[PDB]
Amino acid sequence: EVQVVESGGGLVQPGGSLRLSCAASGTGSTFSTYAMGWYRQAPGNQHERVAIIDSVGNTNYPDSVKGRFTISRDNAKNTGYLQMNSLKSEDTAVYYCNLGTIWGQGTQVTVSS
Amino acid sequence: NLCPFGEVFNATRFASVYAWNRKRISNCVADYSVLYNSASFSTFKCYGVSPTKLNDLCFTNVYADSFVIRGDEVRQIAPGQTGKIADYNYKLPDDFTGCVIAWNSNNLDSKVGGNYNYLYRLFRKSNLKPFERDISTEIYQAGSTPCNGVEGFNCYFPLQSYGFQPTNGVGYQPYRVVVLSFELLHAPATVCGPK
Ligand SMILES: *[C@@H]1O[C@H](CO)[C@@H](O[C@@H]2O[C@H](CO)[C@@H](O)[C@H](O)[C@H]2NC(C)=O)[C@H](O)[C@H]1NC(C)=O
Repeated sequence: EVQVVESGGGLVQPGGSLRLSCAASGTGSTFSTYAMGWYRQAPGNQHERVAIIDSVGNTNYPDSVKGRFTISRDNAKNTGYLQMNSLKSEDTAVYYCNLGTIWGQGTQVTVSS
Repeated sequence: NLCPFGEVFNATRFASVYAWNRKRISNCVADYSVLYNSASFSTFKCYGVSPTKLNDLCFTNVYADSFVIRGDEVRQIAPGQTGKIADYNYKLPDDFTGCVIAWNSNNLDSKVGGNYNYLYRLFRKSNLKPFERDISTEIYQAGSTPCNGVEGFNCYFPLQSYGFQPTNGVGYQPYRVVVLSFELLHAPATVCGPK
């Protein structure tokens, strides 16, 4: 059965950087066929898709993070990544990922002094 | 029995934002992963519902509202915002339960010399209530003296043309927006995820 776990999150000072990992298990040779996305949660049950990459590598991002966030994928390691540069206090959130229709519980990212 | 999302998202023509279009979606299977796994959209953002649950929930109906706005106006399509669009054209309630999807349409909705086709409401006596729609074109009284339906001095037409040009900056370029509302009634649910 397919599962995804997020890692690489934590506390960072403003302007710092983080590299999040979305690791998949239970995919056989099939990881490459799914799209994968990164989302962040805000209070009030607000959920914002912050990065998307499809099965051929097409990407997109919302304006709030364009230029600062980059999503990438490794089909041999069955793993994806979100590179987050120039973090801001407003970037504080739980970040979670998806692969096809399977979701992860997420990990906390905190940008503070 | 698959919900007709393509008719909404892939429609050839899109409404002006003051006359935003609404489509009722009911009695079907909604696979939202077609939308939230697409790299076609720069904005996919949900309120009062999590994407982790979208394919696991059932609703009485879902409403799909579509229209064109500026890119830097996409932020106004959210609860608790103010601005020209949210005040006078399309307003979401504080308790909004749904998702907002948007993508740049410069290739289709801009024109050399300026596109006269997309407009927004520039003047109004008061802010829209949530989900209200106003398609009137009454002459707007800007001064103390009444207009009596006659455009002229201090008496303005209420609609303004975006005049989209392909060379404007990205924030000033046209964006197509679809807002999905999820309705729960005390009736049987008719739109469900694949499970
Ligand atoms: C809008 O139209 C596009 C047409 O390309 C649909 O996307 C394609 O759908 C086919 C069949 O599902 C896939 O093989 C392609 O990979 C899809 N391309 C992309 C970029 O997604 C799209 O599904 C339509 N939109 C809706 C809501 O149905």
